[PDB]
Amino acid sequence: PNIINFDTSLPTSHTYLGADMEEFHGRTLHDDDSCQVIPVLPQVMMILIPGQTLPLQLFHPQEVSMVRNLIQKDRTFAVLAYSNVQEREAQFGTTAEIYAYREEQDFGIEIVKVKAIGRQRFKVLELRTQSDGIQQAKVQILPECVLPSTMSAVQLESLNKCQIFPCSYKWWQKYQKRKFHCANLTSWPRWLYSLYDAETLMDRIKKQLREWDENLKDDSLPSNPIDFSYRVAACLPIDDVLRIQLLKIGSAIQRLRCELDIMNKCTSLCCKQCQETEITTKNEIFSLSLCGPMAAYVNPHGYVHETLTVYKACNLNLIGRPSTEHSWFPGYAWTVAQCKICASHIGWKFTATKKDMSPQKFWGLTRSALLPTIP
Amino acid sequence: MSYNYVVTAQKPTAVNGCVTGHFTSAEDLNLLIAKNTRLEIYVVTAEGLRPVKEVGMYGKIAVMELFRPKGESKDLLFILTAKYNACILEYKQSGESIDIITRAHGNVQDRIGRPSETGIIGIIDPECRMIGLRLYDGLFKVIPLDRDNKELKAFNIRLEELHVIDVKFLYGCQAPTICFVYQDPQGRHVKTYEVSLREKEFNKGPWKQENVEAEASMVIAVPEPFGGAIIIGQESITYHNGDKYLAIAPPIIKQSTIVCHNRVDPNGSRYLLGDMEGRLFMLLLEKVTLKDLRVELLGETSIAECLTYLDNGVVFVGSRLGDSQLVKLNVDSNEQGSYVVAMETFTNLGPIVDMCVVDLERQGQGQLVTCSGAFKEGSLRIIRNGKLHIRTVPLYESPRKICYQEVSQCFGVLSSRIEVQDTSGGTTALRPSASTQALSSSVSSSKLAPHETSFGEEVEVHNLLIIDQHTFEVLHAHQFLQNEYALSLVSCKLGKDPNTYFIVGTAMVYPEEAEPKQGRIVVFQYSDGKLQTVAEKEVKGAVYSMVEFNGKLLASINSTVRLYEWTTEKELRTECNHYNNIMALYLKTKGDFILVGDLMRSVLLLAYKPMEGNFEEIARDFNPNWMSAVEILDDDNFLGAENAFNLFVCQKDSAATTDEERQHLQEVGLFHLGEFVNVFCHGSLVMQSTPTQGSVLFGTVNGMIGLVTSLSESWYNLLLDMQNRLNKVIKSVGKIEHSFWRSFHTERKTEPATGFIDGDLIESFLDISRPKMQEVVANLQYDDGSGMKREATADDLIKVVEELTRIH
Amino acid sequence: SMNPPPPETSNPNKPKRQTNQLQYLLRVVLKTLWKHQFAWPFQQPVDAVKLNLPDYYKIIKTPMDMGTIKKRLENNYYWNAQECIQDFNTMFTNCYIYNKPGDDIVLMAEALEKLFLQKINELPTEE
Ligand SMILES: [Zn+2]
Repeated sequence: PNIINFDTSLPTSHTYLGADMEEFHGRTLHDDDSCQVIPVLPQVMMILIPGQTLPLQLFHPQEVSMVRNLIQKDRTFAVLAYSNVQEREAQFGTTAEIYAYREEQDFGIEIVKVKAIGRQRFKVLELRTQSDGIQQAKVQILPECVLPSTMSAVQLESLNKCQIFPCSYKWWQKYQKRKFHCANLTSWPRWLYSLYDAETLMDRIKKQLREWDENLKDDSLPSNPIDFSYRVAACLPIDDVLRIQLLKIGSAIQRLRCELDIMNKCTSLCCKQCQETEITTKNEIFSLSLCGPMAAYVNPHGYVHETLTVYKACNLNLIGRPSTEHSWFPGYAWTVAQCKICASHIGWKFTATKKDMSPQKFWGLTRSALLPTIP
Repeated sequence: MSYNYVVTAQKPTAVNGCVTGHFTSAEDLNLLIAKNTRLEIYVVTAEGLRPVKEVGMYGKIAVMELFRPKGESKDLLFILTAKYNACILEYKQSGESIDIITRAHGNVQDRIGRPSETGIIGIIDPECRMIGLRLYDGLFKVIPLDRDNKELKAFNIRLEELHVIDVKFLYGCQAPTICFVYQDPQGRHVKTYEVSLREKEFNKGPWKQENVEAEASMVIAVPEPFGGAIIIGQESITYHNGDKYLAIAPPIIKQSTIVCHNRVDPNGSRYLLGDMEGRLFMLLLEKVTLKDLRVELLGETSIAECLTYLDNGVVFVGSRLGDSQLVKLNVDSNEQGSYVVAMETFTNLGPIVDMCVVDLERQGQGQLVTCSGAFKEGSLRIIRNGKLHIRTVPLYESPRKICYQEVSQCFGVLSSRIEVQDTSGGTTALRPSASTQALSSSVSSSKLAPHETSFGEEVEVHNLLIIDQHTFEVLHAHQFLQNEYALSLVSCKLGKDPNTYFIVGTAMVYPEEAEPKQGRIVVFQYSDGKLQTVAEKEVKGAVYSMVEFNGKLLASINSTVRLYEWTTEKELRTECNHYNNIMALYLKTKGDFILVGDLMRSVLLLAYKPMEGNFEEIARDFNPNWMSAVEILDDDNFLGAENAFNLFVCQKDSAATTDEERQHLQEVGLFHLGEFVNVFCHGSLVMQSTPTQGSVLFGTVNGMIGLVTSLSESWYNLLLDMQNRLNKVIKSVGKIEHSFWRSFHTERKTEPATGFIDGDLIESFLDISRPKMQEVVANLQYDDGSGMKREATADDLIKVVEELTRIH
Repeated sequence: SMNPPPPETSNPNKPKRQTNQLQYLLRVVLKTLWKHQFAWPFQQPVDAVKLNLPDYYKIIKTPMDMGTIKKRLENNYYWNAQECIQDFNTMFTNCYIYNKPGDDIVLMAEALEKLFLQKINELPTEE
């Protein structure tokens, strides 16, 4: 725990990707249910979530050519969500809009580093590999199911003038009693419709997030339920099938409900290979980055790891000396961490360089090697 | 693939609006009442009311106002529907043939726009210069009232104030001016804007923006010679008019928030006000300009949805929660200190929250026992056909569930009342209700809270009432534990036990725990005039539903469905479980098939395997929409009601073709009802060679009751063609398309009504004239029952419709 | 099977001299290829036991890595620049032989070889 003087903005900039990139201020958004023909990247094996920052390093000449093509066009590519990762099956996915690129010369081979951001969910209609080797995808955009307030269907026309509202636990009971009055007309009570109210679910998630992220809910967290649900899903350390199940959800109410179910149920994080080897707990999770405790980063090899930052970890051997080369958190040296039983790569132990920093040491675990566990 | 038939057995009796004007004649005084999808016109006489006309529109009346532009002889009626169908109608009478004509009609639904939280707000300028509509946030629609505007064309104006509470057209102005109340990060304010028809824009009002009460809600436009606006909230009734600023704060209104109002004197000297609990206050204005405001307590009426002053001191009170009232206002109070005397009472069945069917009097003659009303207007309603005889048993507390037990000749009814924190310590009621005036009342014994109580806040207390079937006395009133909410109720015999029991499911609800993690299942027996607790079982969640399942107890507990056996030691023993992705709110059964339903339309059909001793998933469907009630029609059909007053029917395929497609429930039936269905239940009200198979009644929020039954393919096709031919010949009130009315309409998508026959349209065939009958039957020959094509005359379809009317 | 010993970096019987070409190869070529981000698979000999490649040293008869070249430059083992250039090219060829053309490591090796050959044309002559 302790306190922090690190400045949580540097992790989101991905300063390790060379100098200042060519940032773009535009944005392209397709229509709902509209079909598009989008190119897919071959080496990307991540399940992308809207709003999630995605850095990438591509050196293959085919990849660099496709990157140039996209830079000259609408700057949008498709990231597949693989259900079976080995056979290249894809039923769902998320698009990503490139917002920074950097091709580097005075370098061995021609390489390009790109910062993109997930945009819109989609269903995979057709996958066809071209003669080039790169594969295109005919794709249908999936819309956001924004359902209205459940009381609007049973609202009394006399009470229409009461539906606007000018120690925190009494204000929420006042809210529940005033907004869901007409619930007496149905077969269900007010507290039941309080479980399907996006604002109450958002407040409960804000409560569970003030444990990890010390930033206030004033400016950091969005106010829209869909943006809030996606931001929460971006930093939920779960395994791949759970992330796919969460991505299938259309109604943001159901998304927030499932996220609260996960946050209340799963408490321990174990090794995905061991299944019975506790690595850490939900308590030790803290946010070193603005986007949350768990964000996507890229290594020199070009692989993408979703690093979750925790204060303490258990049952981890440390391999090798610390190193500062290509460190995702400047001012910290990483050290490879393996499971104490199966020796699988769990993450890295980041120790501070300067002795006046805080925290002096923390852990960054990759999501793909973790497994949620309830007692 | 659905082949269903829905009919209205009882029209909606709930009142959602009432006005007074001169609609039929310039000398007659007319009272217009809106019952959702019904319009009732009356003439005010010295005795009371004289029924002149009742019409049925193809839309839920959201706004209803009378007005008279300079040039006409009598008033016209502006009407808006929930689907944004606007129209202006006139009354026309020639001898005995009355027909409501359509002066102007049109759709005003925007292409883009988020519907506002305050809903549809429609106002009319006094001098009849324009109509202002407030539908979406930050957009004020204006419909000019010139003689050439028969399309009802309109234009939008931009609002810098996004969160508008209420708005009124002010009297006594050269230009049409609106005065509204809004909110911003600073607080709540009131402001005025002048609407320009030349520039189609806003101009600075006559008086600037003032800061007002934090809970300022209602706005009242005061007519001449006064002018200005009155702002009413929870603690203050203020008045603004240019330089005039007058604020009062009487403590008599602090107990309950005022909701509706009406004008008494045309010049604006006296006003009636109704609050939530049902009280009626009088707001007096003292005179060229205002001198002071005064608020007196007139007395206790029904929980008013709307109010209107007739004449000679007679006032009509339209109540959706309770019965409609006509009351008298005396000059001198009576003995208890109340200026109110009830003149007449009209029945109101809304809101129906549960019901059942019993063979009370005759055997075979079904009768419907329903829970209706809420708070002091709650009651039981016994309905039988003779239009429909309805007996009322008042309860003065809110009923929630009900079931019938034959061997005991009585009913079990879950009920809830409101109490307040005692000055010392404990609770005290507001009125003596059924649970506090029973011949015997008990409390249960605990078998298992920090930051206790507050300063006089409301709390709900739940009871189980055993009520005789002959006398309807509250025989017993068993009170449940503190902070315990009763949800389900079933009367059944279980296992090899000959005793019949009342089983209740309850949840331990706390403020801090949003999701209840604690609940009970209790089993009572009633005999010899006393209730004893036979069995108790603790569970780790809310018992949302319970069902009699072939002699066992099928109970839902949050995200779990469990089966209980009845042991020889009279206990509840778990046999098997099933852990779902959703929380099981709705539970139904037929044979071994089990239906599970979530609030967001998540449906799951399971099957009990008797040789395995476990549950198995048969099918499931996930489509997000707010539900309200579910029902199993037959082995393959499943009916349900969802958001925007819509019904739907899903189907499964037993044989089917592929392992993947066998686990899907197709969306085969869709229909727009106009009513929020709260309860489905099998039964029929007619004495038991019939085209229909099955019978499921359903109760609604606005007091409407309906019946659904399946059909055959040929009969469905014939009735659909009949519906088309009848739409092409019948003149609609307001000129609204029937298919547009019955179209499954949400704000996200709109599709036509498939797999459903609107029984009201098929019934209206008998009302029209014989030439129109010959019009409809002309060139029919859609009979596909024999195998070829059989013709159809007028008498054939007359007899067909008569037999279709002989099912309710 | 198991690992072989690394190539010897020091040899007291071998002479020690610091020519212009070798000090250039140490201070420029090796330094440039060292701080390159694609250098991580070549900064040490191939640990065939960990990577589970039993057939690497069966195919690669002459191993070589950039760490061995660095330890040979620091200990003055090199007599002329031709031996250091041959060591670099032998490392590149050993990387090319074992893997398939089109793998990630092959493209990284091609990158490093291109940078080495573009830094090797600027060869200063002996003082
Ligand atoms: Zn492990």
